[PDB]
Amino acid sequence: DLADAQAQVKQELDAAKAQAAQLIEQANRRAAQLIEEARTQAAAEGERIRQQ
Amino acid sequence: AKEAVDQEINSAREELRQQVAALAVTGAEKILNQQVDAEAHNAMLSQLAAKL
Repeated sequence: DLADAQAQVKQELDAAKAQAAQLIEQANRRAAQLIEEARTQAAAEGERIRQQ
Repeated sequence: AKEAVDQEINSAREELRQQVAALAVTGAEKILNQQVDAEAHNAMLSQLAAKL
């Protein structure tokens, strides 16, 4: 009876693992627009090159 | 950025013409003022009467 109850714990562990996945998804998805903004500024740098 | 550059180029290109024309008309004003031809007065009024 105890072993049967024990399998259920594994499902919870799997759920936690799946939850981490969202952490990583958000974290590295952030990096995309981080790059976007930074070299958007780099486009602004080409811009004031053009202004010079 | 490039379009802004072009617009500035065009702005200067047109602007210069304005002061050029102002100088030209000031010269024309001077020339007409030195012109003292009432003969031209008679000629031009006769010309208009003909156009009339």
